[PDB]
Amino acid sequence: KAKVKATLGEFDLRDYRNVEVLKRFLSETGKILPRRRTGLSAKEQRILAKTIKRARILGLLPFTEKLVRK
Amino acid sequence: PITKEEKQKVIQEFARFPGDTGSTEVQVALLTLRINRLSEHLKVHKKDHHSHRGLLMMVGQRRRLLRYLQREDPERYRALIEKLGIR
Amino acid sequence: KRQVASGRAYIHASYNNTIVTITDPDGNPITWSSGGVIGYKGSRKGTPYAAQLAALDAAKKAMAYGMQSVDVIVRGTGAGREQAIRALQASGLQVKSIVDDTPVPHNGCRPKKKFR
Amino acid sequence: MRRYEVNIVLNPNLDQSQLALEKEIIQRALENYGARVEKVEELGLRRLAYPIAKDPQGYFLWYQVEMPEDRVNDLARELRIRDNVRRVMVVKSQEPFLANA
RNA sequence: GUGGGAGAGGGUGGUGGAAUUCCCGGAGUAGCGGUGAAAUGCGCAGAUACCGGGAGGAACGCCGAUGGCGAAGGCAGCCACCUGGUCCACCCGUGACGCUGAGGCGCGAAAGCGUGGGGAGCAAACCGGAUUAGAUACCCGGGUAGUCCACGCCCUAAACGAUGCGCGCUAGGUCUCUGGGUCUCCUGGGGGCCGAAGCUAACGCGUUAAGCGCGCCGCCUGGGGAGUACGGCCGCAAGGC
Ligand SMILES: [Mg+2]
Ligand SMILES: [Mg+2]
Ligand SMILES: [Mg+2]
Ligand SMILES: [Mg+2]
Ligand SMILES: [Mg+2]
Ligand SMILES: [Mg+2]
Ligand SMILES: [Mg+2]
Ligand SMILES: [Mg+2]
Ligand SMILES: [Mg+2]
Ligand SMILES: [Mg+2]
Ligand SMILES: [Mg+2]
Ligand SMILES: [Mg+2]
Ligand SMILES: [Mg+2]
Ligand SMILES: [Mg+2]
Ligand SMILES: [Mg+2]
Ligand SMILES: [Mg+2]
Ligand SMILES: [Mg+2]
Ligand SMILES: [Mg+2]
Ligand SMILES: [Mg+2]
Ligand SMILES: [Mg+2]
Ligand SMILES: [Mg+2]
Ligand SMILES: [Mg+2]
Ligand SMILES: [Mg+2]
Ligand SMILES: [Mg+2]
Ligand SMILES: [Mg+2]
Ligand SMILES: [Mg+2]
Ligand SMILES: [Mg+2]
Ligand SMILES: [Mg+2]
Ligand SMILES: [Mg+2]
Ligand SMILES: [Mg+2]
Ligand SMILES: [Mg+2]
Ligand SMILES: [Mg+2]
Ligand SMILES: [Mg+2]
Ligand SMILES: [Mg+2]
Ligand SMILES: [Mg+2]
Ligand SMILES: [Mg+2]
Ligand SMILES: [Mg+2]
Ligand SMILES: [Mg+2]
Ligand SMILES: [Mg+2]
Ligand SMILES: [Mg+2]
Ligand SMILES: [Mg+2]
Ligand SMILES: [Mg+2]
Ligand SMILES: [Mg+2]
Repeated sequence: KAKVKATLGEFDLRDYRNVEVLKRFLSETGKILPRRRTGLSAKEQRILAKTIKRARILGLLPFTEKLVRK
Repeated sequence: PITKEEKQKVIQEFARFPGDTGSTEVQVALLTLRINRLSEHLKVHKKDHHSHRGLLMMVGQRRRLLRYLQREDPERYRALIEKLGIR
Repeated sequence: KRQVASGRAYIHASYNNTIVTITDPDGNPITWSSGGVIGYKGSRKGTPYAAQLAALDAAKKAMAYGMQSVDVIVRGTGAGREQAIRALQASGLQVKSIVDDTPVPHNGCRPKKKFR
Repeated sequence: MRRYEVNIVLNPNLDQSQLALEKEIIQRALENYGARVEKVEELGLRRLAYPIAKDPQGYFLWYQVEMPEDRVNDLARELRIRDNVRRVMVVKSQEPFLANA
């Protein structure tokens, strides 16, 4: 039950190109994770949103995936 | 949009003496330049009102300083106008 | 006469009815069942019981076609969405995977008054 | 002029005559619309996240530019016109904000 | 002025995915939908559920907050361009250039009008279905204007913090957005919650006053009659003041 930016390197938050990092901020479902679990800051958060959504358009990250088990 | 040395060339032209960034001349010009660009974009984009509010305020400020200069040294006021094509 | 034996089971639940569909692994369906299919008629169709007897019926038809191992897709919410699951469980088919697919829009359409 | 990153994704399936060719055409569009080139990072095949033009994947390249900020819009429309360019995203350059950094 | 920020502030073009509808195709039957339960409705001219492809409109899930921006109305996909406001630091320039503002002029949610487009979903009016004193109102099925866009009118509202704008002064505490610092913290702007003094009819307000003060504008002077009548002005009208 821990936080993302906690265990993760020291990284570009403006990167739309870099998936290997950004995937880590999304749900199983395509969803961007709430701060409660990204460990971010209000500004940190906003930039993460935009960089995801850009990334999404480029086909690098999913707009949605599907829930497994349940 | 207004940039650094675009703005500088105006401050040069209007500074009442070397290094003056602040005088009634410099403000009224710099401003007037700024208006002119604006009323230019507002000739297209008619439908953009919020900026036009801006420009009302901008012109207001100009005529304020202007009225002031006119009160103090008339010679310099005529001067500012004969430069700028105003009033 | 078919020869299928491995494939998808799409449960689709609503607050009104519940409907199962069994299908070849490229998704062309094979048989299906629902609440009105097995006996029930009214409100009755959106009970969990019906969800069961449905999920069951559809499975024993897949058996008839040769079916065994099956990956489940669930769409919807409702009374006995889990019933069609738990029915498909001990259905005699053995369930490879359970996925939840219920489509949500990314906010596009005006919904009708009972829904806002 | 401002500093941008033009992003181009193409359909992978091309032969080399075809790939070299669409890349060339891109070059002549960039050249023509006023754009200077600075850097090029061409990453090629990445499996996409969701299908784009029925394709599971895409052929990526990236171009850092400095170009008249008037013309970016048209240079975009001309990039896109070619059929086999699947997606094009031009973005202004921001410097590299890094957190937990 | 220089140097830095944050932001659904505004305008124009472009583009992305989910969903709904519809059209084509495959597989596939006997129902589906819907309710408190029903029925109308749709379905053997093959529906529903499932897969693939296409067409088109409209809205932008998660992020999202008890957040941000705007003078107000209001503003949420992403990109680009075109712009407005505003905060901070440096203490550089001008030298009272200030505040308010009757009238004017502009903006002004929704609905409404005009002329053109567009029209997927919803949907006044309307057409139908069971509730069952009874709809003909609440529930269900259709459905037109309209909601969408361009240009032009309309000018209202619980347009609300029911709290006009500026400035100075008067304990703190706590959560928070965004700057600067030598960054157990402090300093500047925003947004909240408790609460000194004080205020208040009470409720409550209390450095985001409803406290202490000054400037300026708007407004008030039982209830019904009545936002009526009459008159003017505005408006294509509806109707507004
Ligand atoms: Mg039912
Ligand atoms: Mg500055
Ligand atoms: Mg904006
Ligand atoms: Mg905008
Ligand atoms: Mg069909
Ligand atoms: Mg029947
Ligand atoms: Mg019939
Ligand atoms: Mg018929
Ligand atoms: Mg389809
Ligand atoms: Mg059509
Ligand atoms: Mg939310
Ligand atoms: Mg409001
Ligand atoms: Mg700006
Ligand atoms: Mg000084
Ligand atoms: Mg001096
Ligand atoms: Mg004023
Ligand atoms: Mg008056
Ligand atoms: Mg006035
Ligand atoms: Mg209006
Ligand atoms: Mg309207
Ligand atoms: Mg009418
Ligand atoms: Mg009209
Ligand atoms: Mg019309
Ligand atoms: Mg109705
Ligand atoms: Mg009746
Ligand atoms: Mg309808
Ligand atoms: Mg209110
Ligand atoms: Mg007010
Ligand atoms: Mg406080
Ligand atoms: Mg701070
Ligand atoms: Mg700091
Ligand atoms: Mg504060
Ligand atoms: Mg209090
Ligand atoms: Mg007291
Ligand atoms: Mg009390
Ligand atoms: Mg005060
Ligand atoms: Mg008071
Ligand atoms: Mg009286
Ligand atoms: Mg009236
Ligand atoms: Mg009279
Ligand atoms: Mg009259
Ligand atoms: Mg008349
Ligand atoms: Mg009326």
